[PDB]
Amino acid sequence: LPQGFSALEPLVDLPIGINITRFQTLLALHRSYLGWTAGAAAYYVGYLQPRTFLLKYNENGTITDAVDCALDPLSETKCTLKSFTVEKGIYQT
Amino acid sequence: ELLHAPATVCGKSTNLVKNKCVNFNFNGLTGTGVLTESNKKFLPFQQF
Repeated sequence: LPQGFSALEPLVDLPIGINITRFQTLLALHRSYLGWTAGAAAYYVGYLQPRTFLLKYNENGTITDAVDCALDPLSETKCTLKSFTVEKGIYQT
Repeated sequence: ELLHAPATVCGKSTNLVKNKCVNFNFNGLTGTGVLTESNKKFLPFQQF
């Protein structure tokens, strides 16, 4: 996994009225005709939860930074103050 | 069919003027003002 920050853009939207509960990841592999060989898949799986985020926009309209408002007290202080830099003091959160 | 899914079957666009106080309807957004050409740049998936 990299050590940078990249944002995701909406690729496709679809109108679908069906109910969805499970997904199955299709996989095809090289046929050496010796015929499918061994596999070396390297795909990762994660899941989403409701969270509150604070995002930063530049002059070209792209996203440069973000902060999660519930990770540690400093993040919540930044979330309450509505800023990215703070000074010394005591704050009520 | 009875409307149980989002509606998709249905289906004007008068001319365009600029630099004067006019009423505008841009895809459902209604308002009044003065229309002038700008120099801002949009990413190619943003409407307004």
